[PDB]
This record gives sequence, structure tokens and C-alpha cells, in this order.
Amino acid sequence: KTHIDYAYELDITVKPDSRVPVFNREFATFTGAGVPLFSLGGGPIRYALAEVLAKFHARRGYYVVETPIIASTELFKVSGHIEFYRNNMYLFDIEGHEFAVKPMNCPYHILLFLNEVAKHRSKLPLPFKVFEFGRVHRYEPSGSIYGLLRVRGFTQDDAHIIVPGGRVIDVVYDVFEEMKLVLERLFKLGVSSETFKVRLSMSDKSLIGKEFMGSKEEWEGAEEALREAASRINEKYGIDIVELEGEAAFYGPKLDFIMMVEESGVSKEWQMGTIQFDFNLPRRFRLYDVVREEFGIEEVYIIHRALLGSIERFLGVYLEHRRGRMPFTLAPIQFAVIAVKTGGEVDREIEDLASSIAKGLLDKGFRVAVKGSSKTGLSSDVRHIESTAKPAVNVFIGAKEVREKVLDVRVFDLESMKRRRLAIAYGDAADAVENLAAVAEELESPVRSLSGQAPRIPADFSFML
Amino acid sequence: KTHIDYAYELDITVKPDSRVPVFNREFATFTGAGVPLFSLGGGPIRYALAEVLAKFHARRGYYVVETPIIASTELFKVSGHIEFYRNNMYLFDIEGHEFAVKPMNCPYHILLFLNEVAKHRSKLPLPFKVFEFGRVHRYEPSGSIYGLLRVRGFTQDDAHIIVPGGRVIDVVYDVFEEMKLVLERLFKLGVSSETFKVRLSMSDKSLIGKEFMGSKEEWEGAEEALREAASRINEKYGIDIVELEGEAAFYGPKLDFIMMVEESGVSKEWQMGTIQFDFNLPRRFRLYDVVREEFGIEEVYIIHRALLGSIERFLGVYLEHRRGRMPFTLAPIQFAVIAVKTGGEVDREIEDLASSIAKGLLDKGFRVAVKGSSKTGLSSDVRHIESTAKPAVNVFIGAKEVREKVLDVRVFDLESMKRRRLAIAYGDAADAVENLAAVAEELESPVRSLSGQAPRIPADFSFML
Ligand SMILES: [Zn+2]
Ligand SMILES: [Zn+2]
Repeated sequence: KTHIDYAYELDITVKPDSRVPVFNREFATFTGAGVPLFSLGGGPIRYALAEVLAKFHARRGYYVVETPIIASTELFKVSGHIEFYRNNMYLFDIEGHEFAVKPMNCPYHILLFLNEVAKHRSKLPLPFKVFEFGRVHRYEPSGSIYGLLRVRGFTQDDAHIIVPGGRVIDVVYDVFEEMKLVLERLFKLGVSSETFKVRLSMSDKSLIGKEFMGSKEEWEGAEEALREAASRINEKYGIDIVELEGEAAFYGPKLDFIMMVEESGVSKEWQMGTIQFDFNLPRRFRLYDVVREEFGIEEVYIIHRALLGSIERFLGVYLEHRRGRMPFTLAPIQFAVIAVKTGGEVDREIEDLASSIAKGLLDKGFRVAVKGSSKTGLSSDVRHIESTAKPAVNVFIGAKEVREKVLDVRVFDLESMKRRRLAIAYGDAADAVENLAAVAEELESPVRSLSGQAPRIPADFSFML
Repeated sequence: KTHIDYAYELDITVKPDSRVPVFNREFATFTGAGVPLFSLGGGPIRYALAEVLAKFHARRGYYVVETPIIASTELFKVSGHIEFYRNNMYLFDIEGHEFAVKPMNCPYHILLFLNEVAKHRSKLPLPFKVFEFGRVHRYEPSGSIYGLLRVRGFTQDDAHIIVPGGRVIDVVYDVFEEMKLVLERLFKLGVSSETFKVRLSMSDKSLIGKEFMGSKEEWEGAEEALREAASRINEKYGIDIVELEGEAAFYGPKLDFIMMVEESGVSKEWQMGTIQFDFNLPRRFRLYDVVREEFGIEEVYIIHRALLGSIERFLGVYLEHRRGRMPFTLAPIQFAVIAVKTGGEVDREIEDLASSIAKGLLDKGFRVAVKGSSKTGLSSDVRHIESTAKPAVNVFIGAKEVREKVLDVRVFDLESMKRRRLAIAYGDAADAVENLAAVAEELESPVRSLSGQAPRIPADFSFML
């Protein structure tokens, strides 16, 4: 099982080689290869993620923005390079004039900086930090396309930071803290000396002025910022730091976030976001001038960062590493309510309790699937549900639950990779719903600390079970 | 003053003819005409709107989805028409194969329907209702472009509904109820017999089979559904109904939502969303077959609906009709905290109170701007703020507020178009923040009823004042 299987099973995406009813042709012969089509299970995950990541960044001091999806190629001519980059871009014509489907957000984010400088000059605080849940498109050859990992259109948790020399170490370190918070609290992935690695890619000093552009002062200023931040990371968590001479991009040095994971029992890297310094953009958009003239600042840095990276790619690796198991906030189905019918008259109270709990949870904003089952069918109903829908929380309602007034409630424990059984007492349906909602609130609690609010985007996904 | 002015002043968008610092060229010579660039004030409005509209639709029973931005033109060949529509589309090549930047969501939404039918057949409920905050691009000539009203890329509160004959009247009526809820609760616009009109556009029966496609049964079934729903609307609200023979689109009849507004003192229409029946799509995507074969249903309807329509367009007209005044949830600046310094030692308590209230509101997730002012400067500081930033709530902190322990708090009343003064007692900073937060919660209350949660996307916009 790959993410491709898990994505189809949880109904996060449409499978490109599934046949369209009545047409019998693959969905991909309508949509194009490499264009992931998110489905009904995937919709709420995408809104929820945007919402959490936007609020998380706003609480950490980033200005959240949404930038256009197309642009004149003048925009990408000014940024560079552009005889090269042209080749990864989808271009088109309006009306003689050349336009592109945006392959990156950076130029737009710098325009927004430039617009605020123009209106407010030095009243604008620095560091200036702008975040976007941004939608980018790039040329990928048909043979390069693979599931959700390499695609033609995808989303990034993209940010740009314009930071003076005196605050740059703290900003780098903070982004690391951001990565760690999102991993631990949204995804329930532990970040520590045993699971995480930071990789620095630096210049070769002999080649500054040629394969690495810019001046020595630039490179040393940035490389030292990455070494100091990395040194604080290592001191606080014992996370190990790797440094590669001559691996930087031509426009500045960088840091990569790497999770260490294991098969089965193979040790592997799972590469995530990045902190990329840029010496090209501040020249091409005259940022050095602007910051010197308006703020009197001579040492400033420009930085691209993503915590997850490509969101599709992150979700893909995540589906595989976690075998389809989503954190509660992002689970297509949050509560699966399972009525275990017996044949007898107790079925009426079972069916009323299940139905009422189901409506109550939906009113509270949860994603809920009701499944009718039986004592003899239960075993194979559950097996089907666990192998496919993987609901975050199963609630079993049988004769026993009705007579004892205790729900049988099974939350999936992401660390142990096992269900854990809770016995939740209730007086009546209303009260069962309150108590289930309380459990959910405990499961949403880490996300509330990132973003203030856990998103409730309700749905009745009964038809999936 | 047009929306173009209000949008620039509230920092919702970048003005295309503003000059880029240091370059002195217009922003538009980088971006392209007709491509609205939302700015820092506009970012949180866009996330907030997506979030509220998505949750509102999920609570009303729509499945929320996000569909790709590009697609093979096979997708638009199957839907029609396509020698015609080709001309409004941005097209491009991958790798020999023709692709388009999506001009509409409909084909994608039908693929998602078809995908669920394939996996779950008749377990899928009907009506099937899918909602998307969707991003669409269309060719518009340079002379057609105007502000936010006619643009090249824009967003819709788009939905598709596949409804059997027996439930179609209720669905039409419900969409109307949706329009009314969003207007009244998100936008604080009254919808009644004095302010609202519903326009039906129908076939000419003599031309069914020619300028209006489909069969008589189709048209009569749909036109009666619109007349019955309209008749219920009129009975419940006395809203007047207008019916035009021969104005329907070639593929089915429709209903348009129209607000009646006034200058100055001219009566004008403000056209909003639509309910469009479609007889073409169910043929082109073989939906009639699919619904008959899988559900045994012979009478079914396919419907496109938007409540706002183009979101950019709606926001534009809104900015003009309300002279820049946003509802609290959508206001770029939610609380403006204004320290009225005196020169004396009381300035220390004024500055500490303002500062603490400001940090406290930010922690609660609000968008906050602090302005330092003086007794002599106040008058012209406020005038500048009211003419430009238009904060939802002004909080004045002067010597008097400190000595009496009562804040001077001015909420803008959207109906009367005037500030209204509240006297809010406090014991200390913490308590002032609780009491301000309570006022905000009262202002967020109508949005909580649409969507369960009012979005808090915080920002420090001090630099704007
Ligand atoms: Zn970038
Ligand atoms: Zn449509």
C-alpha cells in the first residue's frame, strides 16, 4: 500500500486510473496526468489545513496573504533568470502579452513588501514576514509524475522574511521552532535527537563571485546566521547538525529539515521544508537600496521558508509513514457511529441512540459516518472500516451500551498505532454527545495551541461506510 | 470615491497605477492588467471569507471541495461547446497536449459526483450538493477590465446540486434562504420586500428544440420549480417576483438575486448570485443515464448556484454601497487602540494601558492597530483614521479613561452609518481585554450562527495608522 492507495481509500483524492461510470475511461483522460483531484474526503482536510496554517502563522507574527495565480512574465523577467526558468513554466498569451501560471509566490510577496514601503515607509516593522497557503504550477514531464509526490500543481506553506542583520539568528531559530510546533501538534510526530536532523548547504568560498553569486560579506553573514541558529538548536535538543561545503544554491546558503524514519527496519530520510537565503532578489527588486534608503539598514537578509514544503508531498509521505492514520482534526471521518443490531426489540433504542448521537455530533461541527451493523456482521464490518475508512474515533452502540449506559469508544493512538478503548458514561443522548464532544476537544487541544481555534467543518459521510 | 479608492485605503488591494518604489513604474507593469493583487489588509479577509463560507455550506449540507486550477481541454470538450468557449479561455501546451486554466468548476464537481457514484452507487444521498470557494480565470479584453468588478481571475461561492424531481422546489427555496442568511448575518444587509427582488428568466416555448435546448418536459419541470419556490418566497416575505419570457440561457431557466439600493436618491439594482438549471451537462456527462441506472430516478435536475457570485465583484459593490465600512469579522483592522497623550505623567499609565489592551486583544486573535495621539492632535488623527483605515471599533484611552476606569469605545453602526459610543468599565488591563472581547463576541454572533466559529486571524496593523 502506497499513499496512492490510502488517498483513494480515505477518499482524499480521485484515482487517475479509476474508470468514469458509463464512459469507461480513466479520470485522467479528462483531467491530465499530474493534476491531483481532491475528493469529498479531501475537501475538508484542505480547508482545515489552510485555516490552521494561516492562523498559526498569524499568531507567530506573519502577515497572511493570498496572491494571484497568473502574472505577466515581466514579473518573472525582473526576478530572473529567465531564459532558464522559462522552461518550467506554463505560458500563455493575452492579447499579444506574455503571461504565466505562477510557479512561485516570491515576486508577488516582494511586491507586497514594496507596496507597504511606499505607503508607510519606515513605520513598517522589520523583520517583515509574509505567509501564504500558495498554489503553484510547474512543468513536469509525464515520466516524472508520481502520485502526490511529484505533480504539476501543488500547494506550499510558503513565507518570505526580510530581516536585518541584528535579528537574523533569532528568525532562523524561530522558523525551526515553527517546524517543530507544526509537526508535534498538528501531525503528532515527535521531533528529537533520535528522529530529526538539520542539513546546512553552504558555498565554496573559492567560487563566490562565480558559481555562487554575491559578495563574501553576504555569504559569511548568512552562513554564520545558519551556524549560530543550528548551534542553538543542537544545544537545546541535541539534534544533530550536518554541514555540506559547496552545496548551497547559486543565490545563497540554506538549511533543510529532515525527519529520520524507519521501516522494517530500514533507516530513511524524509525531507521537509527549508530556510533559503537569497542574494539575487534583493538586487533584482532593489531591496538593498530600499532598506538602506528608507530604514538606514545596511545589513539585511531575504529568506524563503516552508515548514512542510509541498503540502501534497508532505501529505503523501505522511499517509505512508502513518499507514493512512490522520490526526483527528484532519481525519476525513471524525466519529464513526456503529449501531450493532441484535434482531430483538432493543434495536429500537440502539437505532435511536446512534441516530441522535450522530445528529448531535454533526450539529457540533464534526464529520460523522453512521454504519448499521449486527452482532454477527460486526467483525467483518470493522475490518472493512479499519482497512479503508480509518475513522479517527469509533463509537460502538449495542444492546450492552444501551443497558449499561456506557458507550464503547475507540480512539486511534497514533504513537502506538492501536485503538484505545474508553468507557464513556451517559445519562441520555444529549449527554453522550457532550461527553463525546469533550473527548474531541482533548484531541483538538494541540491544534488549539497552534491556531487558537480547531476547525470544525462538518460532513455526513455515512455513505462511505 | 469608488471601491478602487476604498480598497487601496483599507489596504485590501494594491492599486495598479501606484508607482513601485525605486523602479518608478506602476505595479500593473509587473502584474498585468485585470489581475487584482490583494494586499496585507486583504489577506485575512480572504481567509476569513473562505472559512465562513465553507463552514456555512458544510452546516447546510454541502460537501466542501477544492478542485484543481488547470485541466486538460478534454474536460471542457466533454462539457461543451467548445469552439465557442475556447475563446474565453487561457490555453497552454504540455507536451503536445492542450490544457486550460479553469474558467469554471462545474466539470470538476461532476467528476466528483461520478467518482462517488462509482464507489458507493446508490448509497450516495440525493440531493448531492457540492460547494467550492473556487478560483476561475477568463479572457477579458483590456478595455473591459474595471476595478474588482470585471477582472481576469476571480473567486466564486460556487455550488452544484443534483436533485430529484421530488425535492427540487425545496432545494431552490433553500438556496434563497442561504442567500438571505449570508446577506443579513455576514454582511448586515437587510433582505425584505423593500430591498430585494427575484428575477426569473424562462424559455420561449416556441423555441424549445432550437434556441433553447432540451425537451418540453425538462423546461416545464424546471420553470414550475422556479415558480413554486418564487411563490413561497413571495408569500413568506412579500418579495416581489419578476418573470421574463425568452430570457433563459440556451441550457435552462434561471433565477437571479437582486438587491434594490439607493443613492442620492436614485433607485438601482445590485445583481448577486443565481440559480441556473442545466440541460446540457446531464447529457454531456451522461448524468440522466447514471441516475436512472443507479438510483432508478427519471426526473432529476442539475443546478449551478452562487449566493454572492464573483466575490471580488460583490466586495467591490459592497465597498461602494457601504463607503468602506466592513462588518467586524471582515474588517482589516478590528480594534484601533488610540492613546491620547497629555504631556504629563499620566502618559505612563495611558501608554501602559493601551499597550496591554493591544497585546491582550492580539492574544485573543483580533486584528489590532495602536495609534499614539495627543489632546491637540486627536481631532485630525481621528479624521485621518475615519477617512482611510475605518477600523471596526475605536478604543480611546486618555487621562479621563485612566482616572475613571471606563473606556471610551466606539463601534461603527452599519445601519445608521455612525459610530456609537459605549462606556466599558474595567478594573485593570486584563479585565478591559475581557470586556472588549465580549463586545467583539456580540459583533461576531451573527457569523457564529452561519458557521459555528467566527474566524480570528490576528494581525498588528499599527503601521497603517
Ligand atoms: Zn520564495
Ligand atoms: Zn457551474
